[PDB]
Amino acid sequence: MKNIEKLEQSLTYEFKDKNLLIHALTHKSFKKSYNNERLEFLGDAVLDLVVGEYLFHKFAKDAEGDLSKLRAALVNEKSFAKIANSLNLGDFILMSVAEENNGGKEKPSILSDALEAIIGAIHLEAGFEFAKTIALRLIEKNFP
Amino acid sequence: MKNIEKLEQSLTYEFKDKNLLIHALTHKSFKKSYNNERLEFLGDAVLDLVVGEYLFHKFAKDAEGDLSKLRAALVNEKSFAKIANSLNLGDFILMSVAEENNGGKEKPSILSDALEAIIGAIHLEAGFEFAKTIALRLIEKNFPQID
Repeated sequence: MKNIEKLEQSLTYEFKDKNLLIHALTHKSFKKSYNNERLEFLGDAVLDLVVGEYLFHKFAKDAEGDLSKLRAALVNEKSFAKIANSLNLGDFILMSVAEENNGGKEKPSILSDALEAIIGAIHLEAGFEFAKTIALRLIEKNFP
Repeated sequence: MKNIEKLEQSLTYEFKDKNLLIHALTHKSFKKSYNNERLEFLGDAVLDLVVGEYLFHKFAKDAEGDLSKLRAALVNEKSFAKIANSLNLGDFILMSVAEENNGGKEKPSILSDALEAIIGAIHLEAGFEFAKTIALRLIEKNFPQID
């Protein structure tokens, strides 16, 4: 994949298995029996823990507060698509010609899914703590 | 608390800070401004990842399958209430006299929340991989798959 090195610089994480990252960037329309849906499923749960944990510590000395609402605001499709657009994910997602023609590169659900899949892939290769640091930095940079 | 050593052996984990386990075991009815609600919130998320990951690997070769639905089947109130009872958490949970008279020790939501807060406590004290090992062990012991 061309310019993939630039995605890695943006994340500050370089994959040991480049095919894992490619897997994460493969939209379901692209190739039969090979896509990011499962990595997205895992990534979603990783981010739920990254964000829930961050909120538990940051709002610890405050009995008032709905951490669930605070989390939902941070991990929803719109926020994740914004983070993904900051990484120019649209340029790296592999999808069919027809899906590109259908505006697949800016679909927030496609962008959001791919970000989640990248975080799940980092968790698999480097572990939760490493994925957490990468995710928290992306969140910080987009929602100071 | 009394018999706390029995719960630690059922869990196969000994807390460095005993007060954190007590906190996970403290129902919202017991003492003002001190309960296990935040730890339940944290543990629920820990459990979602532990089960999500277990499922990801288990069904890696099945193109067919709604992992989200299968996870819910594993982490719902009824499943956690069952794991909780295999730990006798009902004997350890701290709750007001009135709540205990209202059948609190057997309420599946109370049992479930306490389990989650405990897993959340472990994650906080020992890190995710450790919480994972404890959790996967508890799930396998209560719901062995076939195999």
